[PDB]
Amino acid sequence: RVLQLTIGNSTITTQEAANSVVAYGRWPEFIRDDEANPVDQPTEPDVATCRFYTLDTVMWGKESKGWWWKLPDALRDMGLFGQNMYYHYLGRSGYTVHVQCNASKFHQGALGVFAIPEYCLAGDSDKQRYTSYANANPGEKGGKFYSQFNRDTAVTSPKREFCPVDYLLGCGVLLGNAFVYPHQIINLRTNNSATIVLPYVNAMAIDSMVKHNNWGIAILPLSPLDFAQESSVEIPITVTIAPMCSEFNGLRNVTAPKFQ
Amino acid sequence: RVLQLTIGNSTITTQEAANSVVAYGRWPEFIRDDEANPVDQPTEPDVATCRFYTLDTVMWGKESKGWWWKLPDALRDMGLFGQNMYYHYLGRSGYTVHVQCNASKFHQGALGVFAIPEYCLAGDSDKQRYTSYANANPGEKGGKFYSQFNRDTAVTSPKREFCPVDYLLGCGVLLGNAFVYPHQIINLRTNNSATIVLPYVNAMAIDSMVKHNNWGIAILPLSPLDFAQESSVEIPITVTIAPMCSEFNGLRNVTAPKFQ
Amino acid sequence: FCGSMMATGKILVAYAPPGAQPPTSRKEAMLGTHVIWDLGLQSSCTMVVPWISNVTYRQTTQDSFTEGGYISMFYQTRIVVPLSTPKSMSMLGFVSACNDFSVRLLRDTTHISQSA
Amino acid sequence: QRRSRSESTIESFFARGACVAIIEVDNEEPTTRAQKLFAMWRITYKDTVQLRRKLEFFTYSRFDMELTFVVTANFTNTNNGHALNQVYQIMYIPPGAPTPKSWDDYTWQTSSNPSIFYTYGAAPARISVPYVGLANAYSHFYDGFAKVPLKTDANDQIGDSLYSAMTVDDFGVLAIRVVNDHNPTKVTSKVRIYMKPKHVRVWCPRPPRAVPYYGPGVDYKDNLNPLSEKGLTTY
Repeated sequence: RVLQLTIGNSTITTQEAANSVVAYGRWPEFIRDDEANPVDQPTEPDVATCRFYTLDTVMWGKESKGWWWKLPDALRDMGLFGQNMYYHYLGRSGYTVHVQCNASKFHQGALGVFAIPEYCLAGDSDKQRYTSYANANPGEKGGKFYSQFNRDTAVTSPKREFCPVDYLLGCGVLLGNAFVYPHQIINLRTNNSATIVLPYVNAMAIDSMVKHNNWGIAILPLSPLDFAQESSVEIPITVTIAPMCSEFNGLRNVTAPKFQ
Repeated sequence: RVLQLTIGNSTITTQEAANSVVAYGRWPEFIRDDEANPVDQPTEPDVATCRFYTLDTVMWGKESKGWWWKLPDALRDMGLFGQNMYYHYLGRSGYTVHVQCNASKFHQGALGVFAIPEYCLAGDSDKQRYTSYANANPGEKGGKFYSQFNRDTAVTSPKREFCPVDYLLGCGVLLGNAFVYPHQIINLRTNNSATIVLPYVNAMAIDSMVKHNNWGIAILPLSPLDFAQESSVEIPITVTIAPMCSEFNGLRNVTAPKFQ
Repeated sequence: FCGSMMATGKILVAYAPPGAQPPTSRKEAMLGTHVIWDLGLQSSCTMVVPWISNVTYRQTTQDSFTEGGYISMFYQTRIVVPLSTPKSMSMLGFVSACNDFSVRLLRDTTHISQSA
Repeated sequence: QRRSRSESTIESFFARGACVAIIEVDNEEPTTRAQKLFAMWRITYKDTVQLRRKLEFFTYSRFDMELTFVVTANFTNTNNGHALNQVYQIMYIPPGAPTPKSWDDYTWQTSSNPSIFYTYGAAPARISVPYVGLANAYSHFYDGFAKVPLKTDANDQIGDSLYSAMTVDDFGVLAIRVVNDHNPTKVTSKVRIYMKPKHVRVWCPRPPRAVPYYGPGVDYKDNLNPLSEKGLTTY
């Protein structure tokens, strides 16, 4: 019953195994076209390269507000997946975001792990849709939410970066309405893990990965953390992503975008 | 009859098509073990990545002596093959060295294209087997032969690099005995191309690629070039290598050796 | 290729899908789909640019979301020309469409102007 | 059991047709000012709020269309002189076609572009448009860019783009003008375009917007406090 969850060479075991949300009920697979006239085969790194890559470790304090990442933006730093994504013009993938966050029996609190498809955040300056590339793709280091909306006033040097608000979730929706996304709740009373299988959701059959970002992960502490009686307490959160059933197409020369 | 020689996406056509030497009579394939108990599949870049990569262009003058490369040393600069060779601990490949060298009807001369397995060259200093890494792997820029053996005398700064002699071929054999290797002769009277299919020849079933170099290519002008009556004449030579039926195994972190 | 009979050489014609920089030198242009074209045997190549696109239909406007690609032609080897033969050759380039080309949504044109 | 769930279906949820724009077009003596002899309107749904906030429950969608043009008119003088019944030319322009520049160009010959002549006073115009997308579905909320700034660029403006936009010009414009020549009496017109989706298939639900909109993006500036005052334990 203890999940010996093994994909590729790495292995995710557990101390508690409860559930595994498959988003929208569809397990990922390749392109299934029965009306396909060309039978030539694309470049698929699927023989041993479905591995669990591990992002940075963030520290969930008592007054921390949230974190957010993008996909496949977070995987461009490490792995051989980060190299295939640059040489190939277009490709698709599916993910298994696994978020572990351990605590003792005396801690409390509860995270909420979402997976928003097409996660468009909001800028800060009054210039509309005015956001640079390097500030809109922070990479595996992620970004953090805020309490109040503080727009920027520096006009000669505009910041050109996001300022999401946590209870607005950045987009503009409320947070209580944000459970229609495929989600999971890391309630530190009962469980300490959260795995979400993400299929390929996009309008096209296959689309570019340098410019477009399909899924967006957002971790919100729904209840604030509390240890026994102290006012300083920090537990770590670690995120783990595995690209399942990837395929690529159309080689070209390498592209290195600037990240200032 | 004109060869529309197509592997992958690139295409090698011709103006003359004569022959194509398969070295030692064996076309390349994967590992063929009928007594294999594990059925798990390695990482094979074989879905679209059998391409023709093109090396540097060398200029064959009237008093030029020779050129030599190594394999898979020459492919570490370019391609996505150059990235898989670093992340994977061990892998095998097969090659098709295609050497084109055009000339008019009034030029003469004849090259000779060899493919020596385990091509151990000779050092220059009296310290035996005393050669640095960066000087023993020059990369796609290759190395050139020499007329006479001039050993180095600088002892505080030893050069630690090769000095092959052309009619000794570097190794120690004569040149007239060097036709027992799989070879081809670019006689500028009749043809202007030379394609050699190279199987995987090594003692192990699969071996590392960073430290070991299986095949060695050597181009010797067997007859000196001559245009009409001049004393300055330069035609170009261009080499083209395609890795066929490659496979890799055992990912690890990336390794960047120093090349001074 | 409409040079003389004695002129030889090889030409590398290459195609590259969008997303990267346009290829400048031959070292980074041999990676994409390319055809090494000889000048001695025949005098004509044929390069079928495939259909690699995320969207089903591209547009006929100058757009950056649906960019076509790039075409470049480099010298594989130098042109070799004997004496008593003209050094300056010439080249003509054509274009066609295969039997799977298709269009839709007829509209106006911009290659005319009625000056009234 | 014994409850008709037919009123809440997707094809019944988009059954009403809400306005998307109001276009001024005037018929006066040609002045030196910004002449409203012809007017243009970028085709988009994110101009009003009730149709925009309704479509954005859903990330992807594909649907046909049925537009409807309702045209009114006025005078500008009290006992203004009488005028004959007027004819309007609504004209569709796909992206890339030549844009009109004066009242009467070579481009109003409608030789390729579909155009609708609407005599004033009759029943409203009512035309259908099929699924004119180029992907497999329309994409609300595009996340990425259109261009990616490379390291090898000369300056910043070459690789510059706009966040959350697929194409600069989606679906072209309408170009409404009045066919009759101008008069010393001027008649102000206000065309209203309605829009009713048909054959609707949607995908991937998402929660609705609950702070007021601001521009064609997904951002916000004002009224960041939607929930009212209410006690905790009061019924």
